[PDB]
Amino acid sequence: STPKKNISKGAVLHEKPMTVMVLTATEPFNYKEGKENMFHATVATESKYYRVKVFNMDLKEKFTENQFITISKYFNSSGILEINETATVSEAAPNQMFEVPKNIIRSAKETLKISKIKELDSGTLIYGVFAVEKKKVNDKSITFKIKDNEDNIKVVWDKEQHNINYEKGDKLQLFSFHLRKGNGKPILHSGNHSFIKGE
Amino acid sequence: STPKKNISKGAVLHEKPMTVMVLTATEPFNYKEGKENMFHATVATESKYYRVKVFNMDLKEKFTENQFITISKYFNSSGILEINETATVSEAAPNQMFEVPKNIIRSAKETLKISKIKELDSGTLIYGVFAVEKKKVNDKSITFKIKDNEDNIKVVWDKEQHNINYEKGDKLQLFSFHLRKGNGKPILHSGNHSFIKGE
DNA sequence: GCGATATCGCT
DNA sequence: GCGATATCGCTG
DNA sequence: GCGATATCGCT
DNA sequence: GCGATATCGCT
DNA sequence: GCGATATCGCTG
DNA sequence: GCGATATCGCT
Repeated sequence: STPKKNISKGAVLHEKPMTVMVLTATEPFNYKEGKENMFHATVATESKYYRVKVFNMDLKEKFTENQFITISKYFNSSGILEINETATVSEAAPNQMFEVPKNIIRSAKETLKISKIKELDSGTLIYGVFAVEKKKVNDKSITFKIKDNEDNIKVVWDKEQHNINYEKGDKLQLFSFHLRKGNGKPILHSGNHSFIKGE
Repeated sequence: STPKKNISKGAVLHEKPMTVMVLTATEPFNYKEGKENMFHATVATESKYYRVKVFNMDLKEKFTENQFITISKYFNSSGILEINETATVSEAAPNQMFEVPKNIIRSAKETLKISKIKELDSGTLIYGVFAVEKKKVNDKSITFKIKDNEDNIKVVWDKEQHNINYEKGDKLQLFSFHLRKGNGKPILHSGNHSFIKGE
């Protein structure tokens, strides 16, 4: 539809094919409100793991746990792969397949300590699974609090009301949330691509 | 709506107010088919006369024979004033009014000889009043021929079917037509802003 | 077999 | 085909 | 856009 | 008297 | 506010 | 866009 369409500001295009194994992917959902579906994915190589944002819905079938794929003309914004109709995505050839270390996989399912998160620069993109607290409904928002035990952080959802909690004691899983500090006590804020659900 | 909106490629913006008397103006009509009304006007100063294209319909009332106006932030493309919502157009102050020579006025109602027209570079914009010949209807066009007596030139209308002829022996008046030469015998071709009517 | 249209190139 | 003009997307 | 040449199409 | 929203600046 | 990306408008 | 501060508004 357009070369950089749906791509983040300043993302760098990556030329050469890279082959990865899919760990994880979410349902497509909706943003830029009402237009623009996308979905979230985690993939790995032998060396490292990447978080992915997928703007071309045709790719949804290629993204399934443990499936190997080859990507080219994708975009990297600050370490997060972004992918749209401009990229080519193939089912990988066996010769291109490889082993993926337990470490890497452990490492890519792993969630930071709220303590450690708070030492991070403003605007940092946060992902993780968290225990939850009392929510709220506000004319135009929703409010959480989540526990690492050793915190303690508030979470602000600015988007819209659909999803599933989940009868509270269900835990809470976060994609692409924005760290905000300022003068106040810091919080995690919803963003373009933000996604929450029960784990 | 947009600074250069409806303005011709490479038109230069004119900063300082200029004061002119309206000789002539046409009804608004329609182009870029179905969108984009505009209208044609002839105006003069003491020194010279200009052909004008007016894309802001609010200006229609300001343009009436013999009325003096002040224009600023208008555009000149190859000697043809172009005017849109970006320009300012005021009813002129009497101190700004002036005399307009018979010569200039004669000169701006005046039509070239088809002979002399044909020595002109391709793509030149032609205006004039002309005697007419047998027409045609073609699936997607209309064809004329017009006489200066000493020519002899064909005319091609690519636009659409509304206007008034006029029971042939009515004469024919042309705004902003394109001279086309090439290998063939030359012709006058309809364009974006082209307009024909009976005089 | 001519004129009316469609394609090219870049304007 | 390609530069000019308008809209999009939010550092270091 | 638009002008020029290349092709279409009635007959 | 706090949190939820609206505005600013430029990102 | 402003540079980057996409669409607009057709020399010399 | 988005983060930060400035203002709104229930009570």
